[PDB]
Amino acid sequence: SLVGTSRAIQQVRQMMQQVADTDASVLILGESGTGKEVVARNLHYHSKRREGPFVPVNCGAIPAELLESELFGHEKGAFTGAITSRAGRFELANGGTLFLDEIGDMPLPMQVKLLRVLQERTFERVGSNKTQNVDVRIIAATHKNLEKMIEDGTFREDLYYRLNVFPIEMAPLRERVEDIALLLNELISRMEHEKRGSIRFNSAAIMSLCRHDWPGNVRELANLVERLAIMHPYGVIGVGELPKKFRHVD
Amino acid sequence: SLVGTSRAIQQVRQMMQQVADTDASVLILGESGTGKEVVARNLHYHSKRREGPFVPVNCGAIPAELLESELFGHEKGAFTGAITSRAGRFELANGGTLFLDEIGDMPLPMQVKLLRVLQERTFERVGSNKTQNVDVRIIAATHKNLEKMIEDGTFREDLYYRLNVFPIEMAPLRERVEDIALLLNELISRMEHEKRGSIRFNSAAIMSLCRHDWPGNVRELANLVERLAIMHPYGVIGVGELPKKFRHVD
Amino acid sequence: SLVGTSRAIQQVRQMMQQVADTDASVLILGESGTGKEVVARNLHYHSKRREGPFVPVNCGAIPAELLESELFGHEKGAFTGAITSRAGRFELANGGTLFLDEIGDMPLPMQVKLLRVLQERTFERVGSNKTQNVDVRIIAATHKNLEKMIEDGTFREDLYYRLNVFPIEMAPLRERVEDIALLLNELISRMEHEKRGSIRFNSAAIMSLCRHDWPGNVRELANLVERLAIMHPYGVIGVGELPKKFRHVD
Amino acid sequence: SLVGTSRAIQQVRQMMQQVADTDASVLILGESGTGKEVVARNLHYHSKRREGPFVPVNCGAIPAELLESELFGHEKGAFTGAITSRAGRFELANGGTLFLDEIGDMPLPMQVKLLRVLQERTFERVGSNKTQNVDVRIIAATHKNLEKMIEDGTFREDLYYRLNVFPIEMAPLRERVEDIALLLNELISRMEHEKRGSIRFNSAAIMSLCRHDWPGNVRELANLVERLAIMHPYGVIGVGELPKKFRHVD
Amino acid sequence: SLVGTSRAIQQVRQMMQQVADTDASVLILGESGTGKEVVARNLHYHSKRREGPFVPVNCGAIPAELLESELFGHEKGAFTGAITSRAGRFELANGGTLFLDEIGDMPLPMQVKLLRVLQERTFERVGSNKTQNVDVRIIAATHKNLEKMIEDGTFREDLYYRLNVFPIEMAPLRERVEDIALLLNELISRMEHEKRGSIRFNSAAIMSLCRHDWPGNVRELANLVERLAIMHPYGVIGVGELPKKFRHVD
Amino acid sequence: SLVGTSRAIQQVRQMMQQVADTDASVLILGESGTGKEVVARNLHYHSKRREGPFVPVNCGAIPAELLESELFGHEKGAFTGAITSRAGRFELANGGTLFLDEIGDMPLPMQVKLLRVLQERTFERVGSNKTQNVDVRIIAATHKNLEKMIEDGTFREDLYYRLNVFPIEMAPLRERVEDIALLLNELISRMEHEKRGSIRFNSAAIMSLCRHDWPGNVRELANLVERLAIMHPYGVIGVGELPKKFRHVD
Repeated sequence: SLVGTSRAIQQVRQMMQQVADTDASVLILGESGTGKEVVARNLHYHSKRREGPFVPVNCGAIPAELLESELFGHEKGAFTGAITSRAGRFELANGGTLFLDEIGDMPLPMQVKLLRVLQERTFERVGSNKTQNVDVRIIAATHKNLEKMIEDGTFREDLYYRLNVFPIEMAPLRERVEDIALLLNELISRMEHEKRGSIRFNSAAIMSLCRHDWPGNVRELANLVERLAIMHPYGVIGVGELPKKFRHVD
Repeated sequence: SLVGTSRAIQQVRQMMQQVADTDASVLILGESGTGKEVVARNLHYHSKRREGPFVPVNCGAIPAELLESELFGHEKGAFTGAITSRAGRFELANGGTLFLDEIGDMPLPMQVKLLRVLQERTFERVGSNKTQNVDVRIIAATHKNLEKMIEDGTFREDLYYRLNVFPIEMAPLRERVEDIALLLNELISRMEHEKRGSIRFNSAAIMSLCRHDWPGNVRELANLVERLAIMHPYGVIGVGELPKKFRHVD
Repeated sequence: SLVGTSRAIQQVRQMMQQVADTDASVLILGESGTGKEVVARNLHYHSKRREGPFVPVNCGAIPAELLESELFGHEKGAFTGAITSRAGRFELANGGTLFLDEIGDMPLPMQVKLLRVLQERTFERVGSNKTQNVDVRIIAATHKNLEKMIEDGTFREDLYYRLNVFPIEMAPLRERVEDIALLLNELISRMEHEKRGSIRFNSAAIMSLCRHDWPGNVRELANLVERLAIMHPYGVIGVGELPKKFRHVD
Repeated sequence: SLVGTSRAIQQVRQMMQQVADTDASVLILGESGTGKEVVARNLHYHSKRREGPFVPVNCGAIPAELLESELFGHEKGAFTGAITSRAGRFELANGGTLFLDEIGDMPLPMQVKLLRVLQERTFERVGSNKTQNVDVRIIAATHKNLEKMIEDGTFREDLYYRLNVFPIEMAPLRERVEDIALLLNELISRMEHEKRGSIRFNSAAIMSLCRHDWPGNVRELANLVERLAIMHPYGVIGVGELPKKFRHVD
Repeated sequence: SLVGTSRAIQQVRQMMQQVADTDASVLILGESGTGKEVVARNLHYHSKRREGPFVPVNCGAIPAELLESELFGHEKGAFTGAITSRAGRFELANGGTLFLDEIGDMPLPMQVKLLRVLQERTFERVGSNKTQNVDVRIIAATHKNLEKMIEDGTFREDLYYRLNVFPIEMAPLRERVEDIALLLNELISRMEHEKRGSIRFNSAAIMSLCRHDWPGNVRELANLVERLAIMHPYGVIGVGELPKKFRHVD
Repeated sequence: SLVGTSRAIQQVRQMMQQVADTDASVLILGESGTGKEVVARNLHYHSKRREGPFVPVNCGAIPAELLESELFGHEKGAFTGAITSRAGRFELANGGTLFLDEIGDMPLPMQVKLLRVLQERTFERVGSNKTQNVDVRIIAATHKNLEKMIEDGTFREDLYYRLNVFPIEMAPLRERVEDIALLLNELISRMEHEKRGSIRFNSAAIMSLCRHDWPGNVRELANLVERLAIMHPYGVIGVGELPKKFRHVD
């Protein structure tokens, strides 16, 4: 499901194939919108976990004071609000894949607790004495510079080497503009299959888009396709049908 | 119902027409009082959802600890206070429009949960295992700088590109003062139709109002009309009948 | 479990033997990845505490505002969130070993409270009047320069001399490259025993690795073994099978 | 409990005797490890406060933002975190001795508040209107140059003359090396009484130690005894059994 | 309560009498220990404010970032930490005397805010719109050269002339050594009345003290009396009973 | 309210009349104490802004790091400490007068930002995208040599010509001693009206004062009147009742 001819994307496909059917921890690195969660889900369905659960954890969205409960579960009465006993993300991911979205935003207290769980392959729910087994395949993703964070003392070096066994780097769209035509075909095909609209781009428009910086990378490209299908339904998109900020000629 | 001759408002009318009868997510951007909820309701009644429910969500008014329940519903016993099982805003908006008022005030934990619902088109009530379908057309509104918030890590970039498919910007009143006479006619007509009073403005007063900054935009203008209909019932409003802070001459 | 022929590692083994079965406080000094926690656990299982608990404290991971509770325990209602009364790390380590990971990151307020506990061999839970006994063997570890911190006023000199009774220095991998072949054999044996893969290195690759700086020391070496077992499963690793940054020839 | 024949230590003993059973404020001056807290505790148990509490305050360890609460106590709700009403160090020291460890590290705002309490013999808890009585005997200690700090504006001159009624200076170990044999006997006796080990030093080793600079003074000397009892259990310590940095011959 | 026969102290007494029962701003100038706060309190109890509050402000002790709150009060939520609404020193001094200790250490931002309050006789709490009345009599004190500070731009000239309506200069002890015998009698009487000890000085000791420079002025003299009452309880103090640095003969 | 017969003060009165009811920027130049803020306030109450706010800015008192916030306002979270969104001096001065006290002490970074606001008549709060309108009449004051500062690169020449549209120079008191009797009458009348005292000067004292240099100009003269009303209440002030430094005869 990863479209393109660039050396970068070919490399990524080759690396995914190498690691997918192992249980090795994968760290996917790349700017927002470069397809890291797509890569994680693809890996999962081509792994030994492919018949098991795929469980995301958005490390920087969950309140720091609640993340321990979210990851590890809690027993009734463990804290204010805990009036039921509930399984956490690790328990839910057992026999499957645990996907750690933006691992660089995980608080230090949880970084160390995660590492112990990776080492011991056991955990306790918050408020519980019961040591439970876990068997999860780890996939993590980040757009941050974890090496700098280690230097800054905001990320744990021992966790880093445990997670970063098989790194996969996703190049930004601006470094692989040769794939834009193929990406657009796929985006347009999806839209048409789902009966949400139809457009196509002429070569001048494609040339213009290949000169855009794409701060939001492929997600930004997808957003443009959606928008154009409203502005010019069933239209052929030339340079003049592009929003001004996407027009790059000379 | 959007009055005026300005290029800005003509553009807005043209854009509403382009997107209304699609199910594309609309993001309405503008200062408080610029008519964003008016635009949302107008879109709804000219959409494929026009015979369905229009359900507002005030993202920054709802307590963060209760917003999950409010959006997604809850089962009996899900949390302290949950002694009944209730449908949330998403369930209530099914087959209609979900209007997200000030989306920039939605907490990060809910930003990500919202995004998953947009992606999977399914949700669970709080405390429930039952995966339910949802079919809602999304309209969101903000007076905040979401791009800056992305930079600050207070708003999710993946949610942003999912919501911001068709942006509609509402210019502040101070940037479209040519519409003030027409706006005033409409405001006065509404007041008179509802038997709440009657006034009219002379040209000197209108000139004075066109030099006002209107921090509260059209809502502030409406407030002035109401106030004047009390201070000068059935009166003709000149410069001298305006409150001091609205008097701008020379 | 400490592999190698270097004078350094022989010295370390000799020193561990001298101190393990005493209850003397041990300070282990060394860069990240030099095996300090391995040394601590080894000491524990060869100590008078070997049938007791081994309790880690990650001094720089725990929020400073929560560390007092974490170390000393708390009574119900001691602070916001304390709705149960819980034993801390000191209480949990009674009759065993308390391992202070990165003691240089412990906040000054807790440095002094720790010292009093070392002196008086008693503590109170947060919010409690009850003076409790503690009997723990202390092992601490740091990658920081505690002597400089004393000069800077960021570490307590009285605590330093109390902890630093028996220092054990771990040399960085780059200062003991003669041990790399033996380390690799052990790493590979562990991987194979655990059915996680299999590789072996030829002499040219080993020579190349002996010229690497190893910023992450032995943990970085372990990470490379894991990675290579994916890239070249059941392969013989030569210079060309090493990632570029590990290739050092001429 | 202050061992030695030096003129310095005899003087100190004579001065302690002069002031102990008065309630006069004592300032103990000396490098770290010179026994200032030992002197303070000795004074206390030979004072009119000897049946009362001895309450330490580590002025430079406590967060500046919390020191007011720590010294003076607080009422419920006084600040963020104050969900109980608690007595401070002054209240706890009533009828006894308040020991101010490193008074030179007390923040200026608290220096002045302390002085008012010394003058008025009354205080209020943080957030309270209730004026409470206090009767404490003050003993303070510093390794800093308070006279220079007065010049620098970092210590209050009015507080200085209030605290410095009876100064006691502790000479560094390097200025009283004639006491080292006696100090070592006492240190070794304590270790043996507590069943923690046994050593003794020959005259050559003692001569070598008398040429050491002792940056950590008596605490550093105590640390060496502990360390040697591990390295050479029940051994006789000669020059060769000393760590290299303590070997001083010629 | 101002003892002595010197022309200087007679002048000071005469000037205090002139200004005390007026509400004129008084600036007391003098080295540390010359009795400036004694003079301020004396003025207050012989003023029109004598039944009102005497409220000190230590301008150079209070953190600059907190001084606005300290002087003017704050409303709940005004800043980080403000979870209660509290009256400041000005509000507390209403109907009484506000004593500004070391006014030369007041930050420039607060110098100007103070001046406006002196001019307008009104203030607002931090974070508040409510303009409150204040009626305080101002007494200020400094050991600094305010005229030089004006030249340096570190003190406001407009504030200076507002505060410096009635200056009172306190001579250093070394310029009024004829008062030392009388000062000592008063100091000794206070000590004896408070049952804290008893001494008296012979004429040779008094002659010696009259040749001392007294860097700490009268406070330093008081400190010596306290110290001597410990060293020579109920003793007659001659030249030989004085500490060496106070012995001045020939 | 500007008293005197001198050609200088007559000129100043004539110039104030010329410019007051215009919105032209006024720069008032003069030594400290020459009545520049008096002139600014007088101008304001005789201007088109006379029913609007008069808002002072003390350019050299406000911390340079806070001046941007002070002038322009800030949004919540703009910087450390910004937990509320607040309007700045420009916003507060809208429809009125902004008085820039000692404009020569404004930092260069703010000089340029001020100039842009003068040019564009718009500003943004710190941390905000919202462009706001401002309509303020500018009055500035300085005792510095702005022409020299331009040469030194410490003041902006483009800002200088924008501010210096209508300069008004205030002569020092020593250059208009013919006005001293009239100034004294006014000062004494104010004091008596406010029931703060009463004095009058004989001709010999007035002659003496006319030979004084008055480094603090009229403010220093006012200070003397206040002081004399304490020293000689309801007295007639002759040469002998003047403080020595004001006595100038022969």
